[PDB]
Amino acid sequence: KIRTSPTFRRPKTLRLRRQPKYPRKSAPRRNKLDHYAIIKFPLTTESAMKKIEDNNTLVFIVDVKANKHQIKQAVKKLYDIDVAKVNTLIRPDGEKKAYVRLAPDYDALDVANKIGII
Amino acid sequence: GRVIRGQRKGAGSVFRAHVKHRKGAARLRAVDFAERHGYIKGIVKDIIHDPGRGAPLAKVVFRDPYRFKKRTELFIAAEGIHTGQFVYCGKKAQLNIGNVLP
Amino acid sequence: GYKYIQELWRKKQSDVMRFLLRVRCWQYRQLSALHRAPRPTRPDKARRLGYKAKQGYVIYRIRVRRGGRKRPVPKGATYGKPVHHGVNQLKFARSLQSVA
Amino acid sequence: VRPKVLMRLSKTKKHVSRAYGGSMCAKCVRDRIKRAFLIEEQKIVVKVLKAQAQSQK
Amino acid sequence: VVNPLFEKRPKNFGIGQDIQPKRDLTRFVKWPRYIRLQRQRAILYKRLKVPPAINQFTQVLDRQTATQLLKLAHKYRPETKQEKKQRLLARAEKKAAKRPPVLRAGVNTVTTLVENKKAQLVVIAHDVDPIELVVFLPALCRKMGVPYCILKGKARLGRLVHRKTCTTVAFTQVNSEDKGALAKLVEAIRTNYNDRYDEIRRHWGGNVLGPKSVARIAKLEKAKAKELATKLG
RNA sequence: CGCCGUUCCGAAGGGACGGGCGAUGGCCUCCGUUGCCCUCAGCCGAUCGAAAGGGAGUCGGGUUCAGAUCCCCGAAUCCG
RNA sequence: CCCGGUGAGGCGGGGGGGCGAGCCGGGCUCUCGCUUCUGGCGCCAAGCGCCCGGCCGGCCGGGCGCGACCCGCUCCGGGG
Ligand SMILES: [Mg+2]
Ligand SMILES: [Mg+2]
Ligand SMILES: [Mg+2]
Ligand SMILES: [Mg+2]
Repeated sequence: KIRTSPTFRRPKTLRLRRQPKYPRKSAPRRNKLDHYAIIKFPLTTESAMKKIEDNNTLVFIVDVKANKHQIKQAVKKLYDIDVAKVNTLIRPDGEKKAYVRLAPDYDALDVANKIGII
Repeated sequence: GRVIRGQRKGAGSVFRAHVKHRKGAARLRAVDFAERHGYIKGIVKDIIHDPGRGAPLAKVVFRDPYRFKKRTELFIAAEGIHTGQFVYCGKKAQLNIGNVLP
Repeated sequence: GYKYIQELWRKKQSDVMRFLLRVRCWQYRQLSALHRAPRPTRPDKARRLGYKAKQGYVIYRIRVRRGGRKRPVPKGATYGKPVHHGVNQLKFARSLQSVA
Repeated sequence: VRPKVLMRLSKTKKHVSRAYGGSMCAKCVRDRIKRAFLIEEQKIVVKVLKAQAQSQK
Repeated sequence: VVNPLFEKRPKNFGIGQDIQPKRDLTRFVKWPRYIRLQRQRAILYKRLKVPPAINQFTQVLDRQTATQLLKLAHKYRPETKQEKKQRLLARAEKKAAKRPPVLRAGVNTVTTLVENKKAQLVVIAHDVDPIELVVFLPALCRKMGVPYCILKGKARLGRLVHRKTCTTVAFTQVNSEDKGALAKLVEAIRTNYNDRYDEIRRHWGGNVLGPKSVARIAKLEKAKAKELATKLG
């Protein structure tokens, strides 16, 4: 095996994988960003009631650490309603308002009638 | 008394050179086997004006005798150099203008 | 045996020990400033200073620059009474061995 | 177009169909094919005139 | 039958003619620091004037005497870890219903029995890392009249015992049958180490310049020898 | 305490195609996976530094008491 | 110990090849070892030798040496 290049580069050795003899923490920490903690309450303001009535949307005060993906997949769990799109914004109050726009056939005004806000 | 202006030059931070728009250190080609026992031929790609320097620089372009690659080098341009000219370097190089030899 | 290496390491002005201490010092001058040694260079002096050849005992070799302690102050200007104008010829109160 | 727009266009919109197409002008293409054939030709002439000298001498 | 297509295409590896081939450069490599360090400490051990006390470790046992030596030093190896237990068991059932002569290992024991004159032959490893551990043993053997010999390799001296490395080994006693081989070795050893101790204590090693710089002097000397060889007529 | 230093006293690449061996999941056909060698590999220095530098890709109309190239409608567009 | 350079890339001897001074096909002094008309291309092997591996001397597919002289103790130099 001749040295073709004048640069001795470090040879690559073998690298094993962690086979621990005991897990550090005993139990996996439960997911504290539950489908319920991710949606606190709705809004009943005529700035969102015109969205419900006209734009066929809903306005939730979601957790601030929530993605539009977690929101979509958690309204499709708490309310079983397919979602058109989600538009979030953090208020000066600090909470994250979220405008969820329902699929064409699903009626916001008629799922807010169900869940209580009307 | 205040550190005089002459003394304030050794620290720097104001008196450093303005090496922003400069094209690189104008240095000769390193010595290799070719340059040590024969001659190596390169061409002159261009002659540029380096800022903050009265002389012009010349991009001389050889080809690596060991790899497949075209090496660039920044010489200082002797007078009479033109573009597309051939510059030879090494021990067996002939003796004309721009022809670095021992 | 150990008293042979002991009485040998006292003739540092001899030929063999001035060759050994010099090839050692040359090789040490090429390594890092603080590096772990594989085994005690002086096994006798190490026993005398408490080194049992068992697991857990480690030997680090370390080099330190000789000379006094120049005072860390501006150019000259140690603002004070002429008593404390000394910077150059000062000495440190802890040995270079304690600094190692 | 801008550099990052080139991922949109098709290869025919980016090169002309010729040797060294869209990376060298035609004049300097022909004026390089010429110099190539001519230099290799003179290298052949000199190769001949080498053993022509070695034959007598 | 030859095919007129398979042309022969030779390359010209002249200056500037064609790219040099993937040659061998194990000489010009930039090595790691530890490699270059030990490679030029082996050179400092050729440039520096080595005192005879350290130089007396290069004159070592040959390759033919070594074989027979380890042949005799294989019948007297210490017991293993398992043989120690199986001897505690055979001693147990011995109680229910002499120590053989063996080798002897370690400097602290070899020196302490060379002073007691108990040894009959001492083998010393030629490459002890800090040489101070065996710098004195040569002279203590010569002084006590004990037949010592230097063997090449403390990693082959360390296979006699069942450890990684050993430093010295001592034959105190041997069985009847092997006393003849021991007397056929002690002769060829004492005539090679103890007899010539005067000329071993005087022989400085090292002090030899590198060939690149001894040829630059042998050339100049050659020019000035062929000067008087050619100017006389 | 730390400071100097940014390619300088360094074994500084954990990557890729192909091949051989080995395992795996399924139209176990044929691709994909990861384990081991073989082959190949330059670089130039971790990282940070611009809401005015570089930087693919959205426009019209409607709408609020306060938001619109962001919401509604209608037309597009980039990247994967 | 210091300095400069480089992806520490052909260093020192020895051998092998050609030109000229010479003695009468054989030993020495020498030197060279392949690039100067042009703004082109130039790697990732041709070739010869040796072996092996599957299907039927014939298809298929691998490896080793030469090509690309041998031997060496500092990477080369410059200081010291
Ligand atoms: Mg671990
Ligand atoms: Mg710093
Ligand atoms: Mg950044
Ligand atoms: Mg910007």
